[PDB]
Amino acid sequence: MKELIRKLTEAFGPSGREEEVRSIILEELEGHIDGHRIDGLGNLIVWKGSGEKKVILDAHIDEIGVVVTNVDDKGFLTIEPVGGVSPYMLLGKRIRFENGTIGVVGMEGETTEERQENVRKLSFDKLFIDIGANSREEAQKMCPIGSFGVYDSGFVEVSGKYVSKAMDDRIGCAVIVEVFKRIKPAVTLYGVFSVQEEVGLVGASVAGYGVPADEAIAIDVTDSADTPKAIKRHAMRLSGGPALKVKDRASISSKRILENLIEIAEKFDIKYQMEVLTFGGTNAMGYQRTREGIPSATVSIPTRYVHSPSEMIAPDDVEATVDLLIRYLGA
Amino acid sequence: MKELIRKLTEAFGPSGREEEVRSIILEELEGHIDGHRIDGLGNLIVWKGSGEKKVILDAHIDEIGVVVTNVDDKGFLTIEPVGGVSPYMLLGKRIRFENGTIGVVGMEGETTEERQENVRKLSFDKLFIDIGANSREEAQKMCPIGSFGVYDSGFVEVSGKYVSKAMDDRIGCAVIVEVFKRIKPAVTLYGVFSVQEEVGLVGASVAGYGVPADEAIAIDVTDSADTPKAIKRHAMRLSGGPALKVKDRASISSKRILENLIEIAEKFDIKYQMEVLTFGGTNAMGYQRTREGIPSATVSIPTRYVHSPSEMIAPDDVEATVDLLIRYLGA
Amino acid sequence: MKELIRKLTEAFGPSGREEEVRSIILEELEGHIDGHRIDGLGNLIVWKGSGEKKVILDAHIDEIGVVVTNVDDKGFLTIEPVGGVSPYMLLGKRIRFENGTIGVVGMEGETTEERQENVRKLSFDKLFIDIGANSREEAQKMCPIGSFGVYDSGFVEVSGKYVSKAMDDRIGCAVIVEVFKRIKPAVTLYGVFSVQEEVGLVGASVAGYGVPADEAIAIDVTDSADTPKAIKRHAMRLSGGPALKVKDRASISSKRILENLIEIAEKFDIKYQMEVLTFGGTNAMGYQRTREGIPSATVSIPTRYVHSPSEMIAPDDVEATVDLLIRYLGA
Ligand SMILES: [Co+2]
Ligand SMILES: [Co+2]
Ligand SMILES: [Co+2]
Ligand SMILES: [O-]
Ligand SMILES: [Zn+2]
Ligand SMILES: [Zn+2]
Ligand SMILES: [Zn+2]
Repeated sequence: MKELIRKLTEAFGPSGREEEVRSIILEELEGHIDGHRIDGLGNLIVWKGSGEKKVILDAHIDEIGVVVTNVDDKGFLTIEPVGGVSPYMLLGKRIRFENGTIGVVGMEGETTEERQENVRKLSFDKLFIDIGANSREEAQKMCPIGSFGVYDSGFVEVSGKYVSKAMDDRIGCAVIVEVFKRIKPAVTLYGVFSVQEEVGLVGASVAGYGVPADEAIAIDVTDSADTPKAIKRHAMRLSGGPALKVKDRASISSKRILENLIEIAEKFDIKYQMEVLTFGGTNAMGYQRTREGIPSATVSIPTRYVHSPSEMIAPDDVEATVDLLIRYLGA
Repeated sequence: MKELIRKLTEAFGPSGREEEVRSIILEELEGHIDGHRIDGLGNLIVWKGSGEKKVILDAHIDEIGVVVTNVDDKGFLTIEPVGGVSPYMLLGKRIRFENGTIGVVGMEGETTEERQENVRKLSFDKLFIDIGANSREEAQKMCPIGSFGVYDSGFVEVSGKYVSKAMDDRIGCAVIVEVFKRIKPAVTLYGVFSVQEEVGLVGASVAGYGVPADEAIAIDVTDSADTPKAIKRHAMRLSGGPALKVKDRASISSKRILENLIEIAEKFDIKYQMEVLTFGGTNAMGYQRTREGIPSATVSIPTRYVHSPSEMIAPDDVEATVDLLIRYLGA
Repeated sequence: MKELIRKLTEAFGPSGREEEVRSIILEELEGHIDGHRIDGLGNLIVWKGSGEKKVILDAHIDEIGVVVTNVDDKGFLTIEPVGGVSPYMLLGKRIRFENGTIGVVGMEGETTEERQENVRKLSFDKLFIDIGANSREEAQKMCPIGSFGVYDSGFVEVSGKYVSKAMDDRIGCAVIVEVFKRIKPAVTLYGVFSVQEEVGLVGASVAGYGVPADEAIAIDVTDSADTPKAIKRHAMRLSGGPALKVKDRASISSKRILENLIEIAEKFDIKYQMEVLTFGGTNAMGYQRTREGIPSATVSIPTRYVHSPSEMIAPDDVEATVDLLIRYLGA
């Protein structure tokens, strides 16, 4: 699963421009699905099996990123975040744009005091991107207004942990791909690789409309609060297993689905942990609100450094999540 | 109505765990409804009558509460709010958990100065719950992560006012139950006792999907701004009658429905008042946004001390609201 | 001892209005004392035994509470604390008055911003009580200026701990009652159930005047600093035994009395702990200052959440305190 995670996390797919990730997922799934379709927003919907119970597994294919909002007379670019990227994570960083351009992020400040003030209350209004242009006309040919970019950052193994950009949520995508590669479903299994989660759960608010699901399980990251002075009210930690989300700020998981998964994990000796997240949301909200309501839950991968260019997971948690879903859904 | 209000407000039903309330409502409605169903999120839908016009009356069955998010080595619990609970309403209060456990809420602060600082900017990060455990393992067996709780508070009559927890929205549940118990409907009357209003209108955003309603009327509490130095821009007061909601922050009521109700009130000499609420929302928003749009309004019970353990209503307003709905919807 | 603690902690007795508590104590002591008197301030003084050494055991019968200071045109009350009640412990709470009236505590604030300002610097000037009255005349008939109240809160066992209002100092009263029920005194034992400790040690500043005591031991609560981020400079804890008070802000205990009790505890294998308290005072100061000076000490019950409606003690500490006093004073 290491090379699948490397390929998915390094692929380009900020919210709204997820094509490249979608096509990689399809190539990994061919031979392991019975059919697929792509809807009008770009959600990829795959299926395997013909059981009477119908289940969605959802992971989002978009990552946070930036979009160019303006260009000045010297060729520098101004940007707007795409999803929840902190300007502090961009200082001194490089951005890779959809067309392959690399840009360097710099900060304004006409005096040393101004620079101190700006970093104290950093905002995207004080950042700019340098793509090497020498004029506005040159920059507009290179990377015009509306161009999307992501962190220029890739995958590395760090003493047994995996680190990359976009673990949120290419790690959930990898989980679902591996489930389809291995499972003999007892259900009709739908895999939804949904768009634009980071800008408001857009894809998953419609992807279930045309899927006759009885249940929906979102796979996403959660806060691994096991670093120095981490968030004290979060219990989730690396190597504690899949985290069964009781609640975050966007949904309360179905009690029945959580109980089913707890029963599966205890029966098959899969380590797991319970999750309450005090901020944030996942695509389970979109399925709950679809049509007459699809009962939904989230199973989370504990992740350190979420929304940074160096998100970190423990591979044993990812393998245990795959095992849990196969045991819950497979024949 | 008094014993119905006592039973409903004292029942256990924080958002996501409303089963106890749903079951009491079904028992009270036996002999007064033509049929019912429970959907996949837990919304209870009941119906009576067969008229051409189809009307939903909605009340939410959830109350605000707390959920356990972590446990420390000495057996103390940390919590997260479920809905809009202020940490100031929890200090020195007791919490009743689903499994019957009682816990005492305490506040951190290693010096007298830290305690003063903490109460000035109180947050859930500075609260803990003591359930009498002496270790992490004892507490995990007693009240683990993901356990839900509500105020340990019950019903009392205060010189002719009624005071309890969860008037929001067990008083609206009581209104609708009493309408079904009394009414000979001229409409097809659907009663929706919906889940998870306090965590984002979840239940009512789907309960209408499978109900062919021409109108929906939510019954919920509103701010009785008749206490000392109450919110000056709110006009609503106890004993002013049902409050007809023109607007709050989640919906504008249908003008036609409001006009219909005003006509009924004037024809039958029912006291009523108009409402504009400068914060907050109700399930009318969910029905308005269902399918091609269900025209919706809210009729509110004036309530003092909303989201405290001592919410207060005037029984005459409750009786007038029942009268208004029976006159509007009955033969 | 459980039912005695339940009855004493639930009884009504704010400072100045302790009659009901005094009457319960006198009834419990019937058959176990040789005589008693009630002095002009209301202190109850009892005695048993005939030995040469005369020892006072003191506990105060008052608890903190509130008193009505004014009534407005709409029947709402304003209050003043009786003793050290924090306004933060009153928000959303109910008050039980001497005549049985229940009132609900609310807070002023004409805008959402004013409400936020008010809770950041809460004072009794921003609180009011609602007793259900609709006019000043009605409220003055129900609960006029000068009416006293206490928390509407009662006793509950929480996994082997006892929780109630007024552990301070009904637990000390229970200790001394149980000593008198069991002891065969080697001293002449005087029991003083003093009034008005919480408003300045008033009762115990005079109850010793007419008692020819050689020693005085006050029994009162102290801070059990074993909760999350408790007061770091307090060592006392639940289940560490009676706490022998070296000093607090009102007195330094007699070194000879503390040494006597330590010798007893070691001889009879009774668990105990030493106390230094960085704020607060007890009735030991009143006996120390009586006439030519009565050597005095305090033995404290570790208590969590002091001056809240949910004070918490460990029953084993209370039993050990009774044992200690019987071994020290009895045949
Ligand atoms: Co994200
Ligand atoms: Co509410
Ligand atoms: Co005190
Ligand atoms: O996310
Ligand atoms: Zn995500
Ligand atoms: Zn409500
Ligand atoms: Zn005391």
